[PDB]
Amino acid sequence: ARTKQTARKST
Amino acid sequence: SDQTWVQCDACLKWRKLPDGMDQLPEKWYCSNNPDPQFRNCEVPEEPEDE
Ligand SMILES: [Zn+2]
Repeated sequence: ARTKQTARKST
Repeated sequence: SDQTWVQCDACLKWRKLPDGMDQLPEKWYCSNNPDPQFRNCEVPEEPEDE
């Protein structure tokens, strides 16, 4: 599958 | 830790996944979402954080 990551400030 | 998203191969929306889902099928669709709220291609894509 095509995935990505993005910043999550809460963690 | 970051947020993982997967793209639906049918509708091209990005869907958040739980952390640690490190194995996915070659093609993935909204219908496979573990979250029932985002399990239909008609549900709008969630916004990213600011
Ligand atoms: Zn879809």
